[PDB]
Amino acid sequence: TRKAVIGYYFIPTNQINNYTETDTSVVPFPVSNITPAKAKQLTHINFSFLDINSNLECAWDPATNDAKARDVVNRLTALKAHNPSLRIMFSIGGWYYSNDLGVSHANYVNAVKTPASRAKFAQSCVRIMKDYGFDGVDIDWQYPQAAEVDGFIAALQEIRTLLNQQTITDGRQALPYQLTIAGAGGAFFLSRYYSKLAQIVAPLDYINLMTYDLAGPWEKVTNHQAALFGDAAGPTFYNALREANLGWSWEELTRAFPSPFSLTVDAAVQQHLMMEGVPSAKIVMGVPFYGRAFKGVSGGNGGQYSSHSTPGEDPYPSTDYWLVGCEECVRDKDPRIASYRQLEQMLQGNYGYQRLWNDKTKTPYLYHAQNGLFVTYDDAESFKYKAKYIKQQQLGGVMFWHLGQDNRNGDLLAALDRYFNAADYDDSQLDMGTGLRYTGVGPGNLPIMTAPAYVPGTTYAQGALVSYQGYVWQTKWGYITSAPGSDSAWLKVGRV
Ligand SMILES: CC(=O)N[C@@H]1[C@@H](O)[C@H](O[C@@H]2O[C@H](CO)[C@@H](O[C@@H]3O[C@H](CO)[C@@H](O[C@@H]4O[C@H](CO)[C@@H](O[C@@H]5O[C@H](CO)[C@@H](O)[C@H](O)[C@H]5NC(C)=O)[C@H](O)[C@H]4NC(C)=O)[C@H](O)[C@H]3NC(C)=O)[C@H](O)[C@H]2NC(C)=O)[C@@H](CO)O[C@H]1O
Repeated sequence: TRKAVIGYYFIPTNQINNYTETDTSVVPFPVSNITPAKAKQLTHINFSFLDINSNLECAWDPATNDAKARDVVNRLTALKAHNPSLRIMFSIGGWYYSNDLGVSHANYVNAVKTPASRAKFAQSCVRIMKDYGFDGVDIDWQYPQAAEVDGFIAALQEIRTLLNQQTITDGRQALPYQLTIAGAGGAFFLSRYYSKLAQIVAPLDYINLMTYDLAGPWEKVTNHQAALFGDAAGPTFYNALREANLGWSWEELTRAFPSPFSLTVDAAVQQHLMMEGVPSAKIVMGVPFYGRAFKGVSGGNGGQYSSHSTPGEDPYPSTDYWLVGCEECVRDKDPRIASYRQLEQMLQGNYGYQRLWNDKTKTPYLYHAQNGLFVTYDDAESFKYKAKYIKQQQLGGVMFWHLGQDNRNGDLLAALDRYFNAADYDDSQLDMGTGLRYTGVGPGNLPIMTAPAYVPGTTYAQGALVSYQGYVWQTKWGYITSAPGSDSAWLKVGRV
């Protein structure tokens, strides 16, 4: 089954409002950049972002010029003419609107509180989708808190129902309306709703893991923002998941959540697979189309794992644009972020950057010896490993933030498409390396194994193995006369 290639596409409100396909100083990446060939490399385009207003319904930003919005959306859905499998989805939320301190945060909390608020919010989603011509809904709330999860779950089940009804009413069985969400890609915030992952994923076609931003100015040691696998020399983190209200036993929590651990794309994907009820096919691995820059680093390991003096304030608080050769950083006023389109130009402008490669994490990085700078980003090369990882783990596909940041020839999107579908590309010999793998194992991804059926009346010694309820169980100590699961002495260690 074809791997999803989900491109979020962000156009700030004032760009909609001054939209033009002829002046990059105003709209850097207009829809015209997406040629028929590019439309064919995508399966989904997630227009970003819509919000949840004070009336607790899905709606465009208050300051949006509706005529221009519809014109831009129409330009996107017109791309469907070149690829019959393409879906233009819209995403609700995003960092700016929904974080704990976001401008619309309370609307998200309220929208999901009661059956009526949920019914009202859900219907507003379907109305917006039909009214503008979208093909599905992506919920990007970062992130409901533990108490808000049950309501959030109910709002998703409500949107699924309305959407499924709409697919029937519109004869869209050839391309059903879809529902997806963007999920945390790191243990830290994933722990808010982790215990109820199965219920959260059930109503979705995909869960887009934001497996990027794993590093940033908020961490004392510079690091790759999307390491595929871990590097023993890099930092490690407390496995917050071991504290989730899972109801598991110490042995289960320990085998499932080693701590500390390496914060990697691999860790997030495995953490999701460990949950019963979360099918690999619904998991989509996000990759970033931009890099993160740190200053005040020390040479030695090319800027990696070093202390730094990068401001963490959001937005950036200064006019000191220290990313050498980064024009894009000046107009957007932040030297800490740079689109891959710009990073590429920085590399060919003799600005003093050296491109390095970490064969453990399988990701590139820039180092500027003269000014002490370090940049972590992804490229066509790191995408090879991630694409193979996706195929190997049988994931749903890849997702990226965001289309508007690729170079003009669209090499990043092209590489992704190439690795999944080009008949002249073969990665059977691509060596995935020795970087650290997340070794956790849980209920949803136990090893297949065999054992003598459990025999009632039998006394089992320590470490004994038996089959029961379609699982293989192992005793934790001796003289076990109880049945598996029917006593704290047995550890479920395998399936079938
Ligand atoms: C005080 C302290 O040190 N606490 C830390 C704690 O901060 C650490 O957790 C990390 O927190 C940071 C925020 O402080 C998290 O950074 C988030 O990460 C989000 C993804 O998980 C990210 O949002 C998504 O990613 C896109 C790219 O960043 C977002 O794009 C942005 O959209 C804006 C409009 O909404 C637009 O204005 C911006 O220009 C745009 N940015 C870019 C690069 O284009 C997108 O909105 C969003 N959705 C999707 C689908 O991609 C946030 O942007 C980002 N915030 C900021 C300000 O950068 C980080 O993820 C947390 N880490 C982890 C592992 O969860 C914590 C652990 O490190 O330690 C504490 O001590």
